[PDB]
Amino acid sequence: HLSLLYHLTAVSSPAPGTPAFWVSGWLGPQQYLSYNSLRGEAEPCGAWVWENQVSWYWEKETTDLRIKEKLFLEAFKALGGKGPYTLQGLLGCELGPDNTSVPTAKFALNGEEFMNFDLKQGTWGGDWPEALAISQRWQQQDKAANKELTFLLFSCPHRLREHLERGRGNLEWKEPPSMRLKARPSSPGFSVLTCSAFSFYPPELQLRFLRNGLAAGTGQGDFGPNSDGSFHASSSLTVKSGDEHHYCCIVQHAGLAQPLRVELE
Amino acid sequence: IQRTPKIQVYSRHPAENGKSNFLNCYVSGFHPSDIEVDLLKNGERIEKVEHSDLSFSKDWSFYLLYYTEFTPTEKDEYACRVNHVTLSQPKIVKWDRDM
Repeated sequence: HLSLLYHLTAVSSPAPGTPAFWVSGWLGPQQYLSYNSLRGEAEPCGAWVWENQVSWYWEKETTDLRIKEKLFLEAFKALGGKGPYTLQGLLGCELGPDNTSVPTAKFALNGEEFMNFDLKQGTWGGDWPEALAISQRWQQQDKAANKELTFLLFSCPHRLREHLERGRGNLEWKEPPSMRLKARPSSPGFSVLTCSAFSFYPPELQLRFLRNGLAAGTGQGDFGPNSDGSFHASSSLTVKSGDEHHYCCIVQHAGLAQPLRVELE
Repeated sequence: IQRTPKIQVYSRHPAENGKSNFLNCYVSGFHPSDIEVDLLKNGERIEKVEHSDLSFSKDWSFYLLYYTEFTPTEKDEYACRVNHVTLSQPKIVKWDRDM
């Protein structure tokens, strides 16, 4: 089922005008929350701006993230030295098959996973000396472990359930992709065929090529977001010059009732 | 650790000459998070460019979307220019309208 996940980052020497600490919050693949240490306020994103919330919703998100801001910045002092450092955290929860919450609490230092929070013991830990140093500093801070436990075991699933109830339609959004299949010349004797899927949601999507109705492979491709949180994808196949018209592309996506055949332009 | 950015350039909607649209430059998979991105129109830096929040994927690598409103034409060429510490010089990726 659907995850609520906070992506937290601190940097020890932010570029001027940029935040030392910022957070994005995600309900599955769409962002609902933004926070940075320069504004110091948690804010809704996209359609979640229009969500009907409890009267204290966003002030409590702000309260929690200001606390995590202080912790992340304390982590650099525990390491000492010139740095620079990047500290990231992935904190959140998802509801499990029997309608209970499953927590996530992992951290990375300079792009490398190095620490987690153990919810059974209420302690941060990891193998590297940087993990031991930061964990000890956090562990020695009054109520820090307690607030981390509450955040993951109570606040997160409560928020997730509230958004499932108040924003169900936002989460069930199904926008089918606009499809195009086009060929361009390549090296001598070859063309590149590209099947492209525009402005769709959710991100799960399959593109396949057929040659005279027979399976011709997935091709090679990529995918990415648009500014509104919908998505874009393409996949490309190298084919012999003059043979392009024998090919089509098939797309599977939840916004369509059936797989859709896309013919060359 | 350092990771070099992957760069993708595509429009929000299928490109149609004379129809308003958005051009995206999606930069992902990079570390550390400091990155510089410009959209270019026939080589000239575009002034009115917005960007999403710097976020990161399950493998901790960062990603970012830059976008600008534009109206494609037959002859105008667009590109994305990216600088990052992993790059010995700025990388320029041309917009392929098919992509």
